[PDB]
Parts: sequence; C-alpha cells; structure tokens
Amino acid sequence: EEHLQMRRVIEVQAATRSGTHASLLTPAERTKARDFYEYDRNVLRFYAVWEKRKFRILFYLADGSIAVLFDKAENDGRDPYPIFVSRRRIPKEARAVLLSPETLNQPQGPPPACVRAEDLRTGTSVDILTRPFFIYDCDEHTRAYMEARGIPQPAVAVPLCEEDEI
Amino acid sequence: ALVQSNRICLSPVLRDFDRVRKGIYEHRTCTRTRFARGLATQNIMLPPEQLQLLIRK
Amino acid sequence: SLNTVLHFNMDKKDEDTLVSLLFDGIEDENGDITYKQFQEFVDS
Amino acid sequence: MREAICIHIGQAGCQVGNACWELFCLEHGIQPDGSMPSDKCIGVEDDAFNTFFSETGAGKHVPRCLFLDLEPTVVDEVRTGTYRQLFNPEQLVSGKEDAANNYARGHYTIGKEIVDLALDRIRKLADNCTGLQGFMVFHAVGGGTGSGLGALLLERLSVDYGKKSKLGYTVYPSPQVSTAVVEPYNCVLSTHSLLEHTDVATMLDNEAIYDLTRRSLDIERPSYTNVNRLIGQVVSSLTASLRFDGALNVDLTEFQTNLVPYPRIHFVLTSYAPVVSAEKAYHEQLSVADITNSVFEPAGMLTKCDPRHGKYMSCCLMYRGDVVPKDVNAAIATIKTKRTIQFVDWCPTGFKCGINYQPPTVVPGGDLAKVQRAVCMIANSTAIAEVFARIDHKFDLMYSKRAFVHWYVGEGMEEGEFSEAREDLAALEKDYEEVGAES
Amino acid sequence: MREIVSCQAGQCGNQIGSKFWEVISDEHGVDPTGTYQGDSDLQLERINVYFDESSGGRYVPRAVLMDLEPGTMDSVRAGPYGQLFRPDNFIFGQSGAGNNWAKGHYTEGAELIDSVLDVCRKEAESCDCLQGFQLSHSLGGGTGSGMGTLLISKLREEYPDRIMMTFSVIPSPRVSDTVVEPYNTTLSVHQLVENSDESMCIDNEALYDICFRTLKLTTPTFGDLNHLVAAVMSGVTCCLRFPGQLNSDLRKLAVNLVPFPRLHFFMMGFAPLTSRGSQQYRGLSVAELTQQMFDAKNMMQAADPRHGRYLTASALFRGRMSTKEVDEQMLNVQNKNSSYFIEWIPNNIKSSICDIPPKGLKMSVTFIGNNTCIQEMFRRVGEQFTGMFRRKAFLHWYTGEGMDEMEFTEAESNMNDLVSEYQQYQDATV
Amino acid sequence: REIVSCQAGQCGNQIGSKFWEVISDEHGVDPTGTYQGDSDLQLERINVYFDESSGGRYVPRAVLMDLEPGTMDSVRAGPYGQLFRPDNFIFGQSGAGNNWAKGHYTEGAELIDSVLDVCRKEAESCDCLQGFQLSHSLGGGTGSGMGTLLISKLREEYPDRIMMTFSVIPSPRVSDTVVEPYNTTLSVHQLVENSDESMCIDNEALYDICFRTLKLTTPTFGDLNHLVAAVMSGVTCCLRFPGQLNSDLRKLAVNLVPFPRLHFFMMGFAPLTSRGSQQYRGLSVAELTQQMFDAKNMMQAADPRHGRYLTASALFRGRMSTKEVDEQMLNVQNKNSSYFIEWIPNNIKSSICDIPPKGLKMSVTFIGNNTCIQEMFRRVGEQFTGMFRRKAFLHWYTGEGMDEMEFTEAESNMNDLVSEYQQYQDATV
Ligand SMILES: Nc1nc2c(ncn2[C@@H]2O[C@H](COP(=O)(O)OP(=O)(O)OP(=O)(O)O)[C@@H](O)[C@H]2O)c(=O)[nH]1
Ligand SMILES: Nc1nc2c(ncn2[C@@H]2O[C@H](COP(=O)(O)OP(=O)(O)O)[C@@H](O)[C@H]2O)c(=O)[nH]1
Ligand SMILES: Nc1nc2c(ncn2[C@@H]2O[C@H](COP(=O)(O)OP(=O)(O)O)[C@@H](O)[C@H]2O)c(=O)[nH]1
Repeated sequence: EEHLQMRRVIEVQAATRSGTHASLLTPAERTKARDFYEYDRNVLRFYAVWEKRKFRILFYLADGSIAVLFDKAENDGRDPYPIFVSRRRIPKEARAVLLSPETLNQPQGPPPACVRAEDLRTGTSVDILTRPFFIYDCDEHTRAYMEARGIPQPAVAVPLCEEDEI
Repeated sequence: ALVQSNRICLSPVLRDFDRVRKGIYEHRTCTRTRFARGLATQNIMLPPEQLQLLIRK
Repeated sequence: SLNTVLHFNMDKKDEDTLVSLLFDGIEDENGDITYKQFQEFVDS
Repeated sequence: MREAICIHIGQAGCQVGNACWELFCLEHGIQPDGSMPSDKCIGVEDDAFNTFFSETGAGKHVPRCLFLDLEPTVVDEVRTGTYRQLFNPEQLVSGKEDAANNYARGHYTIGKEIVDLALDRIRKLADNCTGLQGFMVFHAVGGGTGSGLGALLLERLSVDYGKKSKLGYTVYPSPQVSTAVVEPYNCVLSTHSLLEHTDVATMLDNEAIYDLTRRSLDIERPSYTNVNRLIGQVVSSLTASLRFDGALNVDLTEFQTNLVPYPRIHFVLTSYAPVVSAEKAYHEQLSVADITNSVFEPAGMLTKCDPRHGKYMSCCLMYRGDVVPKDVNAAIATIKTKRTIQFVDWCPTGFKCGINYQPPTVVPGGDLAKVQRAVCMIANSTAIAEVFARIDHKFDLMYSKRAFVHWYVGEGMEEGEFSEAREDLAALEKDYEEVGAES
Repeated sequence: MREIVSCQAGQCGNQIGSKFWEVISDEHGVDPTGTYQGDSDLQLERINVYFDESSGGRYVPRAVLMDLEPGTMDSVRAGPYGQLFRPDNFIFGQSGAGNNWAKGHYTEGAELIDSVLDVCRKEAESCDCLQGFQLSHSLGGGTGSGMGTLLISKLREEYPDRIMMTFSVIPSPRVSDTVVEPYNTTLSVHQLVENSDESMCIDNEALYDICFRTLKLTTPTFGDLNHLVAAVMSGVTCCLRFPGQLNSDLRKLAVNLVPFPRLHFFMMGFAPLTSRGSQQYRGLSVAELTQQMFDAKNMMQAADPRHGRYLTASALFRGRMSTKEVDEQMLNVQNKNSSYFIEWIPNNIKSSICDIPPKGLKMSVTFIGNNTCIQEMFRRVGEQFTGMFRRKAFLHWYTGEGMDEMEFTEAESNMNDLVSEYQQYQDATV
Repeated sequence: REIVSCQAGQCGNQIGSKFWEVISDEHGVDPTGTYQGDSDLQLERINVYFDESSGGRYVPRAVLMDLEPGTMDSVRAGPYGQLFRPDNFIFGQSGAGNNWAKGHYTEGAELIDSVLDVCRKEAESCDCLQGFQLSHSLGGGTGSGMGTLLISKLREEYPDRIMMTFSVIPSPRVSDTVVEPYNTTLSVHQLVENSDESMCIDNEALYDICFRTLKLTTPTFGDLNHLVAAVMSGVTCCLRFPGQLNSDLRKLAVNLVPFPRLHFFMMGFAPLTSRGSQQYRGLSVAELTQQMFDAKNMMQAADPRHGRYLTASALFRGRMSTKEVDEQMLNVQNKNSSYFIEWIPNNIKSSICDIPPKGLKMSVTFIGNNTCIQEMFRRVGEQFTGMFRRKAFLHWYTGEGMDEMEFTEAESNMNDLVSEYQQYQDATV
C-alpha cells in the first residue's frame, strides 16, 4: 500500500522531470475504470423519508456514491432546490467525511466502510450523515437488481409526510 | 422491408469498415461496433436488444 | 442547582416534581441529559 | 433557472439541431416520445435539463429550440422522424419557399414575411424561460436561409433582447471543398451580422470534420450525420458547464468576457478530443495530458485553420469527466514549455479551464467511443485571418467580373452593400493583423 | 462573547467556507444536521463565536453566502454540512458575474449587495458584541472580487472600528485559468488596501506544490486543497474559542503584524503537514514545528520568502506545550536567520498558545507572515496587467459595464506605490 | 367584556369564517359547538366571543351580511359553518352588483333593518358590549355599502361602545375591479366619522407575505384569511386570557388615537417564518420585536419608513418576561427616533398575554398609526379624481340614486384627512 504510494509519487516526479505522464494506474482508479465501463449510467433509486420529508436516494454503481434529492409538496414551505446531499461516497460514520489535518487523506488503516447497496434496503432506516432515511419503495430496475443480488425489496406503506398534514 | 422501402445499401459502408485501417483487401467479417457504425450511417435506429440479437445471430 | 442558582427552595415533593419534569424518559443510564433535551424542554 | 434557447436555421442548422437534440435527449434520459423512463434512473441532476427542456404537468419535456427553415424538406423530415413527439408542433417553422443560396432572398423577399412569427416563437420561448442565459444559433452562412434569415434574425434578437449572450455556431465555406459557387457571396454578405450582432462566432467548416473523421474515427465513409454528431458533441461539451455541476463551472458570459478581447474579435477556433473509435479507445492511455496535446495538435481541429500559421490569443478548455484540477495545470504547463504554438505578447495568461464531473455520453452507433474524459478547446487566435483571406479572395474573383450579382440585385438589394461587405472583411483582416502585431 | 461573522463571496470563497464551517463544526462538536453532540464543555464554552443558537437545540453559522450564479450556491448547500446554514443567508443573483470585475462590482453586485448588507446587519445585530467580519474570496474571479470588495468597503463604512479580515486566493501565472486575473486583481487590491485591516493571500500554485511534495498526494480534487486553508482559518481564531496559556485575538494579531496601515498582506502557513506513509515516522515536537513553519517551501502562497525580509511574524500554537520551548525556538530562528528579518523591528515574532489542538492532533501551529516578498507576487501580476492595458485588450467589457478608463490607471498607481512601500521598508536601515 | 362581530361581503364573510375557525381552535370548540379544550382558561373566558345555548352548544356572536346569496352557502357548508346560528345569515335575492350606491342606499337599505334587528338581539343577549367588530372590503359593493350603513347605524345606536373595523384596502397591483376607487372613496369617509378604530389590510402585502416569508408556491385566499385571522384573534388576546399587563379594545384605542380623525392603523404579526426557516430560526422576544417592525413584514401595502409613527401597540402573547418586552421598544425608539414622532415620545404601548397561540411559544401583533396611510389614501384619491374628472362609471350610481355632491364631499373629506395626516407628519416642536 505505502510501497505502491511511493512508487506512484516517484513516478509522478519522473513524469514532471521528463515532461510526460504516468503510464500505469493506481489500483483505485483501475477499479473505478472497470466500474465506469461496466455500470455507467446505472443508478439505484430508493424512495425514503426523513423528518416527514420525501427523499430520493440515488446509489451510483460506477462509484458507490449516494445522492439525496428532496421531493417537494405543494405549499410545503421549503425551498425548491432538490439536491440535499450531492454525489459522493457517504461513510457509515459521519465524522469520517472529514480528513485528518496532518495527512489530508483517509486514516492509516483500511479504508472506512461506506453505505452500499446491501445497506440500502426497503423497510429499513439507513443512516446517512446521522439522518435515518426510512426506505419504503424502489423503482422496478432497482427491485430487480436487488432481487438478483438475493436481498428482497418489498414495498411498504409510506410513512407520514408533510403532504398529508397540509 | 425497410430496405426496399428506403432503398438501403449497407454493402459499401460495411465493405469500407471491413477494409478500413487495414491492409487486408477483404476479410468478409467485421466487428459489432463497425456493424452498428454502418447501420447508423445508413440511419437505421434500432433498439440495443435488437442490435445485440442481430450481431449474435 | 434548583436551590443554589434557581432559588426555588420548595418542599421535597415540589423538588422531586421539578427534577422529574426534566429527568423522565430523556435521561441516560447515568442520569445525564444533553443540551438537545434541555433546550427541547425549555422550548416545549 | 439557467435556461438557454437554441435556434436552428437552414438545412445545416436543422440537421445539426437534430444531432444536438438526440444527444441531449439521451444525456438527460429523455426518450424520443419526450418522457422519462419511469423504471430506471440515469442519475443526471434533476434540474440539469432545465437549460434545454421545459417541463410539463404531464411529465413532457419540450425542447427550448426553434427550428426555422424556409423550405419544408428537413422540417417535415423532423416532423415525421423518430423525434416527432419530442418537439413542439409550433417553433418548428417551415416556409413555403427557400432562399435559393441568395442572401438577398433570405433577407429581403421571404425573410421579412417570416421573421415576425420567428420573433413571436422566440418571445414565447423567452416567456416560458425564467433565467435565460442566452441564444445559440446553429446555421451555415454559406447557404441562403442560414445567411439571410440568420442575419435578419440575429439583428432582430439584438434589437429586442438587449445584450443577451449569443453563440453563432456557423459552418463556413471550407478553403477547397465547398458545395456552393455563390457561397462566398452568401458568407461575405452574412458576415455583417456576425461582426456586429454575433456575440461569439464559432467556425465549423466541413473539411476539418472530414479530415478528423478520416483518420480518428476509423471509418472510411462518414457523412453529414457524423459531422453533425461531432458538432453536437462539441455543443454538449461547451454547455455542460452550466448543464451540470463541476470543479470549475462557467457560463456563457464567463467564457464570453474571458475569450473576446475586442468587440470585432469574437471568432474562435474549435477542437475536440479524445475523438476515437471503439478500436482506438481501448488501446490509448487517454490521460488529461494526452488528450490536451491531441487537442492542441493541428490535425485534431474542427476548423480548417492551421494554428502554427497564426498567433494564439486566448484558449478556453472545457473538460468533462474525472479531470483532477491539477491535470489541466500540468497540461497547460507542458503546453507553455513546448514551443510549437506561441501566444501573443499582451496575453500572458491566455488560458481558461472549466471542469465538469459529468463524463461525455455516446449516442448508439455514434462517432465517439465511450470515454471517461474529454476536452474541447474554444480558442480565439489570429489564424482565422487565413480563412478570411481565403474567402475574401474567393469573393473578389467573382465580384470583379460581377458574376451572380444580378441574382442578388434584382430582388431589391442594392449593389454597394457588396462593396460594404468587402471593406468589412478588409477591416477584419486589418484588425487581426494589428492585434497579432507585437507591441 | 466575541463574534466573527463570515462572508463567503464567489465560487472560490463559497467552496472554501463550505468546509471551513465543516472543520469548525468538527471542533465544536456540531452534528451535520445542526444539533450539538459534543462531549466536552470546551466545545460549548465559546460556540457563540461562530454560531447563533436556534430553538431546536442546534446552531446556525453566522455565515453570509454570496454569488451571482445559483450553481455554486446549490453545490455549497448540497454538502454534508450544507444544511447547517440559514436558507435566508443564501443570497444569489440569476445572472452571473461572467467573471467580470466591473459587472460584479457595479451592475449586478451593486443591486444584490443591498440584500447582502441587510443580512449582514441582521447577523451583526444578533451578535451581542461583534468583533470582526471575516471574508473569503478570490481576486481572480468576477463576483468573488468585484462584489466582495464592495461588501468590504461598505462594511468598513458601517463598522469603522471592527476588523475586516479577508482571505483572498491570489492567482498565479502557472495556475492562471482566465485572461483577466490581472484586471480583477488590480481592481481589487486597492479596495483591500483601503478597506481591510488585514488581508491574507493564498496561491493555488503553492497549495499544489505543498500537496505534491510535503503531503505527497497523487490526484485529489479541490476538497483537501481547500482543507489546508480551512484549517488555517480555523486556527487563526483559536484563542477566541478555546482557552490558552497566552490568549490572542484578531485585533492583537493585527496590532502585532501591521506596523504601517498600508502593510497588512500576509503569507500563510500550517504545521505539521505530514504524508500518510510518514505519519508514524515523525515525532511531533515544537522544534520540528518551528522548522516546518519557517520552512520556505511550506508557505501557503507561492512567493519566495528568503528573497525578502520578514517585517513581522505570528505563530498560533495549539495544544499543550511548554512556553520557553516555543519562544526560545523563535529566538533561535531570529538568531540563525537574522539576515532574513529586519533589524529596526526587534522581536519580529508574535507567539500565542492555545490549549486545545485540532481534533486528531497532538499539537499544531498556524503561521502568519508580513514578509516583504508579497511585492514579488504584486509585480508579477502587475506586469501582466500593464501588458494587457497597453493594448487595451479585454477592456471593452469593463468599459461597457459603466467603469471608466481612469480607474484602471488609479489601481495601477496604488499597486505601484504599495510595491514601493514594501521595497523601501525592505531596504530600510537603522 | 363581550364583543359582537359582523361580516360583510364575500371577503368579509371568508375572513370572518377563518377568524371563527381560529377562535374555535384556540378555545377548543369543534364545529359541532361542543367543547374539548384541555385547558380551563379557555372556558374561563369563552363567553367573550361565544354564547352558549341551553344545551351547552357554543354559537358565535356573529352576524353575516351579503346581498348575493352565493357565499352564504359556501360559509355554511364549510368545515366550521355549522357553528353559526342559522338566523344570523341575512341575505338578499339580488347581488350587490359591485356598486356602493345600491349596496348602501337601495338594496342594502331594505335589509339593514333585519341586520340591526339581529345585532340588537345579540347585544341584548350580551350583558353589555365591549364593542362591535366588522370585517369587510372597501372595494366591493356589499362589503362597503351596507357595511358602512351598519357602522353608521351602530354609531347612532351605541355611542359609547367601541367599533373596530377590519377593512380590506384595494391596491393597483391587486385590483380586480374598476370602480373600487369610487367604492373606497364613498366608504372610508364614512369610516372616518362612524368608526372608533379602523385597521387597513392590503392584499398586495398579504400576498408578499407568502412571496417572501412563508414562501408558499400556491397560497390561496384561505392562507390570506389565516394570516389576517391570526390578527383577528390576537387583538382580543388580553380580553380572552389573563396576562401580566392586561389591555382591551378601549385600552388600545386610547393609547393609539391622539386625534379623533386619525384612527387608521396598519397591521403586523411576526411569528411568521416558513417551514424551512423555522428549523433554523431561534424564537425569542427580541427577534419578535425585530420582525414586527420590518417593512415587508407588515400586511398593509405601504412602506413605514416613508412616514412617522404616531402610536404603536405591541400585543405580545406567550408567558414571557417584561424587560425585553418594554426595553426593546425603548431600543427601537432610540435607534429610529427619526422614524418616530418627537412630540409624542414613547409612542409604543405593550401588552402581555399569558396564553400563547396553539402550536407556538410566543407571538406578537402590531398596531401602527403611522403617517404612511395617507400614501394609500392619496393614491386612491388620485384614482378617484381621475375617474371623476370625466364622470365615467357615475351613471350606475346616479341611476341607483347617488348625486354628484356626495362624491365631491367624499373627495373633500379625502383631501382633508390626507392634509391632517401630513400636517402632523411634518409638524415640529
Ligand atoms: N457541418 C455541416 N454542414 C452542413 C450540413 N448540411 C449542410 N451544410 C452546409 O450547408 C452548405 C450548403 O447550404 P445549402 O445547401 O444551400 O442549405 P441551405 O442553407 O438551407 O440553403 P437552401 O439550399 O436554400 O435550402 C454546405 O456548404 C454545408 O457547409 C451538415 O449536415 N453539417
Ligand atoms: N483553493 C481553491 N481555489 C479555487 C477554488 N475554486 C476556484 N478557485 C480559484 O479561483 C480562480 C477562479 O475564481 P472564480 O471561482 O471564477 O471566482 P468567482 O467567479 O468570483 O466565483 C481559479 O484560478 C482557481 O484557482 C477552490 O475550491 N479552492
Ligand atoms: N384577503 C382576502 N381578500 C379577499 C378575499 N376574498 C376577496 N378578497 C378581496 O376582495 C376584493 C373584492 O371584494 P368583493 O368580494 O367583491 O366585495 P363584495 O362585493 O362587497 O362582496 C378583491 O380585490 C379581493 O382581493 C379573501 O378571502 N381574503
């Protein structure tokens, strides 16, 4: 790991000296390259609720990132901007999103666990930035994908929202 | 049916894709990407499943 | 503090009622409450 | 919020618009029926299509485009094509008679009876929009409609919309391979609006596209469809900065004031890379530095103007994909180190970069191979003087003998405005020479 | 108690402040949702410095967000701590500045700055005894610089006695990604001089070099690039929010680092900055902190510090360290680098101690430097400004937005006299 | 003690229906009339607005009035329409016709007799009235005409009793009629003499409240009526509930009316934050004071910064302190002495009610006798003079029985009142 990082850093130094680019790739961008080539434009959509507000959780297979988009109700009173959490890899622990001021990278040990497709299930509350999003339903593509993975995604009754109360 | 309706000739574009970039005059075979190339250049929009079935056959 | 700072100095029953008004169902196993719960009680 | 209105003029404009709109539909996940898949999610931002598509209460997405052609062939082809349900029945204007490669016909005879309803459709689109950034007019100045009706329409837009941004994507006549004989007349007459009423003018001549697709796309026989696909890819790359989020998002004015130094200097070179086929893509390490070098090479240009023959003035590079912010810095640094190209002395910086996190999309069976990242350079440079001199000498050889002049004159345009166009081009050449001259 | 209200201007300023507030929320134990989850009373002791309490037991930053493009506004609001800010503090225009200083300062910024000042005045009135306005912007842009300077000037007019701290990201020729950095920077430097008690310069070139060589990172985006400036901004006001052996406020820093009113431009540094593989191999001590802090290559703005002389310096150490080992180290650097300092100003270095280091650090330090080498960057961008101005290129855009031709010459003259002041005080002798 | 209310026209009837829904919610009364309030203080003073029958059903002391029988059916069939007494719905066969002439002289005259009959019945049922209330709009026909007729008759019959009017003042940006200059001109001059206190509401400012503060995408007249009904309830909060510093309608009238002809107030209410904003807004009395003086917060479409405050009233609700209630008024007076009047220092009265509104912690209603009301009055006077210069639209009034001298007297009263406001705005010690 650290040996690979040393190889990469001196390769970058040599590239700067010779006016060229690093030929081979870090394993991380190798994995992202296969993920982009296999699962581009393939996104899992989950319908969830948090604090009586409807949200769409989009899980990107190409990167493992999650984006939360707010769904409005007429005369809800909220701002009309849908994006709640932008596309990024959301760690299980909220504090893990922010990095050590020494290193500016991930902690020394193994990379931290992040919210995944197995984590995202209907009828359960996934913790996203210390917000329990209770996923109640998913679209047909995501349901088929999860069923093929082997975890079922039964639709459940939607919890109470602002639309019911207004 | 689309061919006799629109006077479709995929032979020249397919031939050019067979002999493109290649010093081989003719191999009588071409890649799936270049087959889709020929269909698109002839403007035959087809579903991806239909195209996959055709190239598989 | 209910007697040192808040100057209540009422009877035992009133003191117990005051404590219960803040420390039932919103206290951990150590009897502590968070600023969260304190301000929720204040603004309830 | 953050809308942009497209206006397609002429055959070239209509076909370029067809390519651009199929590309936009499959970038935003909108079927030709004009709806959403409702079973799968592409993952594109929900407000991304607001710049090109207007919502409807039933879920329809109506493009913010006005097709305007004086003859019904291409417009009826659009009306009966795959995207018949996507486009509005209106804002699809087909005239009763074409301009016949006569800028005079397209500007004075049949343009006056059509620009009124064209402006009506434009103002309807603007009223529908709420944060209109500007107008993008796609046409070929070498034809009749795109020259005459285009010049009239840009004049009217400039009059009735103040200083709103305009992007004139124009297919100029190429130095050698040109399809029309009065095309020099049309271009020289229509450049009046381009000098004045065009806010940024973009060259998309056909020889450069043909040459690029000859040895980059690995296909022996591309055509106008492939040319329009490349043009649409360039348009999408340019507009993605305001379409989607990115590391350095820019807007029309952002690469306007950062690219146009003088009011008469707004013509800009264009290029796009990595423009590769399926066989090419999997074998090339398409890094940011590699793609930037391929962009700055003079074979990978979408305008037939040799950059080495001129002085680079200001280049803005729109990157899409996983471009880390300092890959572009490394590419710019190696560009400065390598001496093949040279900038003008009074523009030391001369560089812009705008990065988007959205990777480019590929139309099925289309030109581009599905690549992680790409970059398009829009570059103001003094090399445009070469193509302007080419078209001007082309025009003089015909105007000296007064050939084809009567076709323009007889409908009701005068003759002195041919000369007026002549010294307009002369002044353009002179100001290019002056700005390229060292201090 | 003492409050610092923040103003993010432009895309760069918004991006920097977005995670500056993230770091501050870490240090004060603020949950992303807004609620207070701290486990120590020190987090809540001075949480009112940067946050105003709400009715739900949470805290909202005293941050005013400014830009003429809604896209970066959505980007900053979509962050993990983007929900922390008050929605009414998001003040934006429909039409962007187009990266034009004239448009951002006279046409659109002028119209939107009324609401901006309304929100700023509301925040100031909410603050019981406000101490300073900190602003984050970039001089290379249009709305960050043009509208930011107008906000700075009118805020100085409204609050003459307060501290107008500014964090300006200065462009560099090797990183320049626009053609009007010289124009915008020249038009903004005079405003900063006349309306800022202290301006602090940031260079993307120096940031990239620090990431490449010291941090040794391969391809990280603007996130950890701004992490350094966010950490430095958090550390500037450390003694305000946490107790220390030698407390210091922003006025103390200004009086200790601004010998003359025109000289308030400061170069930045942070320490320690260690790569991932070398974390366990580095013994964090005050001596090595001093060495890294005064190291030429560790400075956060891309100007050579050993070419000029240090007028004044400030070190804000955080953690539990002894005091002579932090002041005798400063004595040592003066003694072995007396040629790098100025003789007629003895005791060049402020040293301040704060008992609470950043979360995850044994001990740290932020460095502020009023070196006479900022004039090198000033001349570097002024030469470009003169080169463009002689040929009047890219000037019609500025003229058509209402700005006159004489103001460019006035900005050039002010910038030249500032450079002259720096040079004469560098070469001044007893 | 008790207050008897009247609703005139469609606007007045809908405003009153929303007000009665708000009062029933506050006092814990279902539309069926029976009581389920969990607090004793609601039943302690439930009799001010409601009268209980023999069976215990609480019926409001409300009299409904509209020449057109259209809105009567709507308010009756509404969610709380069963509350009102069936014989308190007095209506005619022919509509108001959007004409003050036949709303005040011909059609309303033959029905004002029964209106006064039912008002007399309500007054006799009451021990002795604290006052009359009238909710109406001056831009309409029956809201203006027979409403002002009722005000005049109650002025003549009950001289010492208070009459408070909630009048909807038209604005050009909202104007959905062409004769509202005539109607307002012919109505507010009557309101000057026959009303003890009048309170102006403008739909432009009501809509701006949902534009900016509540940021409601499709706010309806129901939402606007709720916004005004918060005020409608909060005016009598001290009468209906105990507090540290009690007040009533005459309390406010005495502290707010320095001269008999200046009783036109502009209204505000400042626990108004959107659902998104309330998550971050830290509710406090100082912030309530800050919001209650905001120009855009006022529900009357005139900028208070352009005039000077004669008097102001701050009806605070919710068990709070008294320092930050009064010392905050002192702060605003000291820091905006230019906005206030020098010869009346301490223009602001405060009152405290212990019971807060349901679902809230603290609240405040703002009464302002500012000199910016004459701006509305002079603009409507200019519109009236423009209409009257060419005698346009006057033939309907003349055919119904109006004469030119009465319009001239109305505009003379307009100029007199505008000058009266101006000569105190520019007055110096
Ligand atoms: N790049 C590109 N250019 C095109 C395309 N189609 C037409 N053109 C341009 O159009 C020019 C000829 O114009 P015309 O054939 O007269 O078409 P027009 O402008 O509509 O004029 P009319 O013949 O009257 O209809 C050629 O020189 C091309 O450059 C296209 O699909 N792609
Ligand atoms: N460190 C850092 N610099 C940035 C960031 N965003 C932009 N910049 C710098 O700011 C300059 C462009 O400024 P810009 O964002 O256009 O300013 P604005 O138009 O006023 O918002 C570029 O040269 C970048 O180097 C960021 O997130 N972090
Ligand atoms: N705030 C509010 N205003 C209303 C309502 N209904 C009508 N209006 C206003 O009243 C004015 C018309 O008054 P109108 O109903 O014709 O009076 P009428 O003829 O006497 O019944 C319009 O300008 C509306 O703005 C309502 O429910 N709420």
